[PDB]
Amino acid sequence: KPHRYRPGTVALREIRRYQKSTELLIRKLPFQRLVREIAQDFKTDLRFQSSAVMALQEASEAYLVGLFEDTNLAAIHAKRVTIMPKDIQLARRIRGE
Amino acid sequence: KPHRYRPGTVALREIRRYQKSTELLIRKLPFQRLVREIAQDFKTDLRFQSSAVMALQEASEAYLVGLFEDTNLAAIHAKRVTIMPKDIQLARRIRGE
Amino acid sequence: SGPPVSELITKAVAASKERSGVSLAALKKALAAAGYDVEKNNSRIKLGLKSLVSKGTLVQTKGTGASGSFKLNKK
Amino acid sequence: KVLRDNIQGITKPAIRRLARRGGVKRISGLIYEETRGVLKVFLENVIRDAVTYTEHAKRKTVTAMDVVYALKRQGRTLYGFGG
Amino acid sequence: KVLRDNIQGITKPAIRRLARRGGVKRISGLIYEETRGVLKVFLENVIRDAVTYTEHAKRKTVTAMDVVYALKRQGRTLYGFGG
Amino acid sequence: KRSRKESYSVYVYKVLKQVHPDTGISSKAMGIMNSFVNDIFERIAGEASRLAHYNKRSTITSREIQTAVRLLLPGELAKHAVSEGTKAVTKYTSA
Amino acid sequence: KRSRKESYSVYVYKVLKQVHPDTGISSKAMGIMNSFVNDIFERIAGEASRLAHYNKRSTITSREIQTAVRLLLPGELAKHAVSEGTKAVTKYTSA
Amino acid sequence: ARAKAKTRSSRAGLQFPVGRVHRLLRKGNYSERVGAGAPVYLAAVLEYLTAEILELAGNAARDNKKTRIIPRHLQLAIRNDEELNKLLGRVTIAQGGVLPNIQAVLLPK
Amino acid sequence: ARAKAKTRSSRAGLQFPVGRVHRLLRKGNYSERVGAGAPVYLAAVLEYLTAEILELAGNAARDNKKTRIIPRHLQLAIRNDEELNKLLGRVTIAQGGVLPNIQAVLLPK
DNA sequence: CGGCACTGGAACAGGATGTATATATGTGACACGTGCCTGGAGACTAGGGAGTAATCCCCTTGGCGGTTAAAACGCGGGGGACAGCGCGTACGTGCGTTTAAGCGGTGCTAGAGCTGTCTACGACCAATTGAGCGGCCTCGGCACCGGGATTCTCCAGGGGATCCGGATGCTCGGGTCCGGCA
DNA sequence: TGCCGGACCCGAGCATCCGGATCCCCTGGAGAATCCCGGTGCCGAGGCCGCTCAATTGGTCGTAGACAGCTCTAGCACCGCTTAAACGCACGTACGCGCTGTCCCCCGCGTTTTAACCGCCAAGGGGATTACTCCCTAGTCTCCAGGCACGTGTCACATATATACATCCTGTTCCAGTGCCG
Repeated sequence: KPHRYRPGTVALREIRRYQKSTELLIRKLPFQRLVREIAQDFKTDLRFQSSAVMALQEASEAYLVGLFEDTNLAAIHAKRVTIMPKDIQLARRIRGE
Repeated sequence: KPHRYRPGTVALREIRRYQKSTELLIRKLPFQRLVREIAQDFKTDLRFQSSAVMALQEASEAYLVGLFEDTNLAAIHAKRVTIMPKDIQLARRIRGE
Repeated sequence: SGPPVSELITKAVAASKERSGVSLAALKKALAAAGYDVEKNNSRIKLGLKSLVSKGTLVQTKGTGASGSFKLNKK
Repeated sequence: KVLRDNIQGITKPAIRRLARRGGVKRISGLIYEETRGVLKVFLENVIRDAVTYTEHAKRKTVTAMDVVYALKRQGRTLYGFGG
Repeated sequence: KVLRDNIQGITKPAIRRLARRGGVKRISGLIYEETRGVLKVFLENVIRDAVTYTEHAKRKTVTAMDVVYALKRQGRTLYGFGG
Repeated sequence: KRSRKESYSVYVYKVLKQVHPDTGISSKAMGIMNSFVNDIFERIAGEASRLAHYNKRSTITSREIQTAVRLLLPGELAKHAVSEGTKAVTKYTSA
Repeated sequence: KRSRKESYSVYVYKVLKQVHPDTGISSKAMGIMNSFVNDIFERIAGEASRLAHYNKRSTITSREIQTAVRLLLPGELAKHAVSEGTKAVTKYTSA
Repeated sequence: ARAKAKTRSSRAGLQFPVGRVHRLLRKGNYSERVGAGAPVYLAAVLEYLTAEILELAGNAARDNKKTRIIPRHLQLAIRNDEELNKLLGRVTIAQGGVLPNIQAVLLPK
Repeated sequence: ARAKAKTRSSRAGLQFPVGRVHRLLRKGNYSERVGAGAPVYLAAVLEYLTAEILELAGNAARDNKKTRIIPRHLQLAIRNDEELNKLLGRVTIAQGGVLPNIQAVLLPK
């Protein structure tokens, strides 16, 4: 047969890979487009320093992966390996958001 | 047959009663005993405003109450009603503590 | 009217004859497909299957009590 | 002169009273001493800086205003004791 | 110029990459849209305040130092962007 | 006698009789209010201080304070506060 | 004509060569270090300003920073920083 | 020969002492110069928030038939108002208690 | 005529510019006067913390076998020091990444 | 009951693939030399913020008795936590496929950023006063107390329902009714 | 006028229908806890008065910042490629999910204890206050030297690519339990 790795092996390998790596994961251009879109909601005629945009990307990704680890340990407490957004809402509300 | 309530219902009435009431629930004299016990570990022969100790109390059981709603949310979210220390440990981690 | 629950559970267990015994969920689905008030007689059919286990007409395959699987007797 | 055990003066009826005010219904038996230790940790966290306050304020009496500072640098802002 | 649907500018496999970096093993399909809403709330907050900065700075270009202000006023402090 | 201790209890009690002519106050609630107003005063003045740092400006204007109001206040609180302070600034300008 | 901007990256580099002469550094890492310096500076400065404001103090001495750091620093770091700053201020005082 | 001294609070027609708060700003080690209208504006918005919180607290006290405000109704006002609660999430109240919050999953059959 | 210009950092044996520190204090408006030993003590404890964190960064970099330290070395240095994690828990780091941390429940068997 | 065929169940070999390494090659951003100047530093003066002496009083801590409601232990039992079984779906993984971000180049400009001006507005000081603060008083709302109204909550028990077993009666076959037959 | 077989009416079989045993279900009995209504006595809150000290007016004056103008820079916009990832779907499986069996732990109700609280009282420890006087540091003058800008070059490091091992999963062999016959 052609080989197929059993589920979880590949996922844990990418966990090791991206805990090893440091770089941004979302493509920068659609994120930038989203930044422009959100800033347009407040005021038109706005330009953007790129350093601001990468700062937003890094801060947002760090915020997300932090709450990912939080919901991860929450689902570990909840005896599951599959995350559901009820865990996310609980983490936000207990965290205070 | 003597009167006896089923379990939890009196606890529910206690929950309601205590959620209306605002008073301190610990006997305060052991609380100053603890305050002076811990205080002499940093510097001995410190005197205390009673109002200082009351502020310490209000902050203390306020933090404990908020921790307790978080603990209850943890106990429910793992499909239960009874608290265990793993709720407390998870709450301490997700609170950044 | 219909027969007592022993009749229904006996055809529930004898409908398929899987290699392992019929599970409680599968026999519940079989009685639902054939047509019976599983909603209200659930305690009734649980005590009935407990009775047929105690009579030795039916033998529990894997679990104990209502859990596990159930199959017909040896002969 | 010294103090040795007042943490067991934290009565488990008081703990369960806070649990009911905290909304906890059913409580394990092992909860009490661990919450005692946790709140005790919180107590040293406050009173260490409170001791530092009274030392820098050059006093031997602890006042509620230093308590206000000690709660507030962790952002536990309590009203009615400042003044 | 005019942009409409950058809600899906975050792709699902990007979220899966973040979740593997976030240590998540099994991901529901319901996760991505809820996380999209959460990140929208967070960016609306910080970018609204960044706009407040830049209009207070009377500029038509934002700076990353405004972003430094936007991260610091809840203590999400980031280093290396002109700070 | 003792030294004078300044309080907002007179001013807040005036505001109280403006909005609720009927009700009384407790001293504990008033200490809560004073701790409140001093806290939020040093809050808003602190962010104004950082704005003075970031703008490299020696003199504090109302403009910086309205900006700091959009920093602190949640939403319609901020817009209404901006409106009320705007009218108060106008009639103060006309004395 | 460019406006000279003050940064501590040369001081960070010399500190690094003090602790590790063999070790280099990236420019963004030096930006992180300067951000750290400014961050701890503003923390300790605001805290010292508040402690001056509490005890009606208008002159800041190293005693107040020693108090404020032993507040902000837990564990052995506070004791060691107090000791090292004590030697530095002491032999400065002799100087 | 000096004219009659009005107060800056009277010039704004307001309750809070402009001179007191402006003095607080000047001796707060915040700036050497402070514009004239900024303490007036700050007193105005402090008046706004004070009247808002006091009005809601008085309404809450009227709900429980007491004409003297207590910290319990202060807690009820601050926590039932999401802008006020979000504004003061990190804020502790003495003898205010908590909002009565019962989980429906805790309720019996 | 006049004495040799001699730096206060050298007098305190230090590296960080104590004159710049004291000037930024004066422009920081923290007090209307500042004692002489205060910016010295500030500078000194800053080299103390800087030496500690750069020691940790050097440990990480020699563990990561790279000569020039990078923000990943900074992250790996700081986040295994839990004492700094009480000190700097609310701090995010550009391109630092995260600690590799896989739980045993994720591990099979 | 035993014994062997049948079946499950564990250990191991082995391959494929990612994981980790060794070295060859630009590389550009680290890294380090210099021009200058403007902030750092040396000295003088002011003059005052602050360190300490004295006080006193007052607020903090301890002690004594009593009491009582809180607290602590026994029982105990049921209900929730956990164990276990079984299943069905929803990603995991593993291919093809579309696109789209990205990189690199070009051309533009708004607008940030630096500098002269001036000018108006805030800081600082003499006069002063009136509003704000401290103490007291009086009171009226409010907390504790007492009694009944009310409403929830838990079990007792009769009714619905159902099922194994006797009753029963109609059905299913044989001594007695019934008529031809000797 | 008795005799013998045919048919039927009487006994048997067995199904069948409830008789009573038993399990669940809905509503009332009971109990009690809790809200609502005054009564009482009380104690802090609001009002007032007297007294102070800082807001205020008035003036000056200097400098902070707003504007005018010039410059020049990264952002912005377009575009041409251009592979990395996005998408998408399809089988597969394993993990949530949900039901149930069991068990003992902790809510509830009691008895027993006990120390918290009141409250009453003294002692005295130190905080808080005014004042005095001076050490030091802000402000000013004049002068200099390392930091920033900038230039310049060059090795730590990514990438590439070819080897070498780890490991993950899965087929395969040895071996014990069960099932059905000897």
